[PDB]
Amino acid sequence: MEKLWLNSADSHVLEPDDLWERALPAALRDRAPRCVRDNGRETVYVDGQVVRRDPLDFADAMRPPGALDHHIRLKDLDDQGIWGEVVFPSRGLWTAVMTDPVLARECIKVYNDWLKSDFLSLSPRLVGAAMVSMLDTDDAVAELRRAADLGYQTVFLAATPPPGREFNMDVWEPLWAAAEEAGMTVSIHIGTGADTVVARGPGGAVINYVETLFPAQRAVAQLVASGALDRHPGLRVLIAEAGCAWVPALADRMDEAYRQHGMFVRPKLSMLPGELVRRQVYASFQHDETAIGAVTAMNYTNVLWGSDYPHLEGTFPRTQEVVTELFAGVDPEVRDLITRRNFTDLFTVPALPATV
Amino acid sequence: MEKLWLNSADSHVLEPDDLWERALPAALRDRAPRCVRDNGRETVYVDGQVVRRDPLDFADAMRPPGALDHHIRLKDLDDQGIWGEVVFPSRGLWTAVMTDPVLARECIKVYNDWLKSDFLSLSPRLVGAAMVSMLDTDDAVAELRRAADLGYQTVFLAATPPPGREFNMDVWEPLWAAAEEAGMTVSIHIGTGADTVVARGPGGAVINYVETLFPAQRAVAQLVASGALDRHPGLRVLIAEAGCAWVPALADRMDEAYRQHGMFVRPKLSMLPGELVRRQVYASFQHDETAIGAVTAMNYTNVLWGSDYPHLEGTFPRTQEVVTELFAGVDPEVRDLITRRNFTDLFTVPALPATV
Ligand SMILES: C=C1C[C@]23CC[C@H]1C[C@H]2[C@]1(C)CCC[C@@](C)(C(=O)SCCNC(=O)CCNC(=O)[C@H](O)C(C)(C)COP(=O)(O)O)[C@H]1C[C@H]3O
Ligand SMILES: [Mn+2]
Ligand SMILES: [Mn+2]
Ligand SMILES: [Mn+2]
Ligand SMILES: [Mn+2]
Ligand SMILES: [Mn+2]
Repeated sequence: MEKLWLNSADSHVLEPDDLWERALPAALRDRAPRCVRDNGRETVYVDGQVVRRDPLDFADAMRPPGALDHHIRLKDLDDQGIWGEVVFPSRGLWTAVMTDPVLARECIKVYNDWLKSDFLSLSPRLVGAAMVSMLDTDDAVAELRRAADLGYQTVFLAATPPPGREFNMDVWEPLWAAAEEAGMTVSIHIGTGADTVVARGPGGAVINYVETLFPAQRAVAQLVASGALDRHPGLRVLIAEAGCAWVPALADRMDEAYRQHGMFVRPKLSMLPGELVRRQVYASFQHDETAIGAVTAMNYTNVLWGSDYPHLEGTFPRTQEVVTELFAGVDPEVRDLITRRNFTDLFTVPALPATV
Repeated sequence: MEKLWLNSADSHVLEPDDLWERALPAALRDRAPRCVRDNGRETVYVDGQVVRRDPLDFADAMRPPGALDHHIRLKDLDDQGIWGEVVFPSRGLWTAVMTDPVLARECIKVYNDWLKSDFLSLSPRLVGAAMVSMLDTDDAVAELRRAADLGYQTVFLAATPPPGREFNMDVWEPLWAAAEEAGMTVSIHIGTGADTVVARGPGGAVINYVETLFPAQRAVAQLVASGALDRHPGLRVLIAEAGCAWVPALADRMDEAYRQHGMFVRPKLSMLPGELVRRQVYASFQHDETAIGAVTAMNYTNVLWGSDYPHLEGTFPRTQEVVTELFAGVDPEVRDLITRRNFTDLFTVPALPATV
């Protein structure tokens, strides 16, 4: 009771520099994501493409020792008063901008085996997101099925899929089925599948942070409007790291178009966009007070807190100071929904007593 | 079963077919916007370009008489219970996709002259939005000042500005300064400027209605992050026809970036993005319940209601029934703020006679 015990729907693991070096067949090794550290600069390379350049200050700001040592991660969880934590890739996210299905498939296979055998094995508190090919449905289905057998509870998809593979297209249907069948949550994490540095004028850093929402919103719109959620009532989707309050907003906007633009709408839905969102679309946030508002005043109950451990955008190391001010004066049942119960609906971890 | 007086922050006027033909030199008059309704299709010509080619339901997408007859429209106000109403262009919006600064400047003049002479003359319950050039700053300032001497209260800007004229750019500063001086509200209406992203697959109607939000969210982010509003505390902005609940969501999103990515953030603001949003950014809606949650639960008081007469996505003929459903068991001080007082803070109309 001397801490508020949280479940985090969002965090990242830094992969071993040599993950793909050691594990891939030799024909693919050089093409895997690798990095050069020189001057103040870390340049990431993927399959003959510079994909990212950061200064070492910011690169290493996201690299506290818990981001590397999984034994320190757990000590940081305890320290933050965090129990459950979903873990998303860092380096493996660049699989989502690969143009070669074979390279992407094999890199993903390597990541999924490492994450389960060398990280998730340390504690049942850690729930892992398995990657699945953004490029080929048969590769993604095969990997999700293989990941389920291994006991994975959720797959990661990039917010921006490859060209012609928008989330409303038929190509995704076999994956939505497999995911529904397997009981498996689809986690779409923002800032992935495309270049995140879109704006370069005055206000660039705030503009770009905003630009990452558009694919998230687009993704919900494509999954609702296409009927994908409607055909798969068991399929539940987590928009991770997008904030929350835009989700009921978008529920209203798709309802207006469904009702007033009825005559141009294809396909028809068994219920309204708003109902599909409120049933099956979850979303995570770190600091956003609007996230409570969406629950109390907009009937959007699918809100989950996340540390985004250990990015700057996240709460670490001030998790307790942050959640304490957010939920200062807030109904205990809503603090519990947002911080604990929505998590345990999506993900299985050992149950804290809700009594303590 | 009694009605209630509302102000409306969004509606449109259909300009005369011959509007620019009759008023422009030879070098010009053939290149101004031409709508053509024929064979179940709506086609729009601008400066040699087909800028739209949309299907029409010759059955269930039929236009209200009052769009086609400006005296049937004022009857439609009285019937719908609407006192003040902001009026935006229809065909005139096409000046914002124009590439020729001369065609744009001169069409804007023809429009601002006509709308005052022949439409706003009908009733001072009408608040006209004057167009100003999206292409040249000197020409945008000229026409704003001219429109102000003419008594215009607000200038229309397109959501998507021309390439290289993003709203974070220094090219707009003269126009912001002039808008503040003039005491003129800046109204950014959505679904205007060069068509950004058209979706083509399943759910296209619903996806395309969501797509038009992104230019608006982007526009607010550009104006907040760039210091435009911070440097101009008397400049006010209305986002017309985008809904509302995403605005506090975007305040939070921008505060997370401002606080957690302070090192990347240029320029600095005198107060947080969310403060500038809550102080200077207004947003309109027609049907969206979340618009009330934004006021009651997210401390966003800059919500206005609009009819969006005569568009399908508007409330006609059910304005009163819609507004009755929305405000059922809602503090009438909030009904008053959203339906009347925000309107009278932005706009001047004749005093509404008291009832009982
Ligand atoms: C492990 C990673 C994954 C990922 C990409 C590389 C790293 C890390 C994160 C990060 C990126 C982590 C911040 C969250 C998130 C979701 C974003 O995308 S936030 C948007 C990007 N923000 C930034 O790059 C930092 C702010 N800086 C900028 O915006 C620009 O560098 C500039 C300030 C405009 C300078 O340009 P210039 O005008 O001076 O020429 C992720 C995406 C994720 O895929
Ligand atoms: Mn994250
Ligand atoms: Mn992050
Ligand atoms: Mn004909
Ligand atoms: Mn409108
Ligand atoms: Mn409209």
